Amino acid sequence: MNIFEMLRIDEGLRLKIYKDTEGYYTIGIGHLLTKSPSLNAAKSELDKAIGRNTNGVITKDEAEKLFNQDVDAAVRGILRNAKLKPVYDSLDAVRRAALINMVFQMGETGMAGFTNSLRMLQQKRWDEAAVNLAKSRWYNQTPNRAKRVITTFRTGTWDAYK
Ligand SMILES: [Cl-]
Ligand SMILES: [Cl-]
Repeated sequence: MNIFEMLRIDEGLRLKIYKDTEGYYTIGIGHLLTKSPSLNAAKSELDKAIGRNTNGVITKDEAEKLFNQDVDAAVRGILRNAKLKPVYDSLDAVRRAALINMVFQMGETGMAGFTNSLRMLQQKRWDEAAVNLAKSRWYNQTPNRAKRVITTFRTGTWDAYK
């Protein structure tokens, strides 16, 4: 198990534009195209991303390519973030994957409301952090996925995914 397999499980794979849990146009493995309500706008962002006229549909290869970029971007984003980096550097490899998944899902920006949890994670207070993580809109909206990530942070193993 690794970050890629883990997100592939959490996000699924779809080759035609779809709306995500928040109802925003997405494609591939969780690749957000835009928060705009315009499907047109969404097809335009997609062609721009793929570099071709796609007509709202991509191949598997293209989705994996977006996915690789997106994972990479998330990691770099973390390393560039003053509030996130220290946390990430303090974690073991499994837990680091858990932090990546969250960022990937939510954006660094939404990462700010998790300040207290982050501190607990840095202090290695696993159960406390697990409890604090669950009091969040994130948990209330996508409870099954949230449970898997939280378990991952709580145990430091991939059991929730196996
Ligand atoms: Cl892109
Ligand atoms: Cl879920």
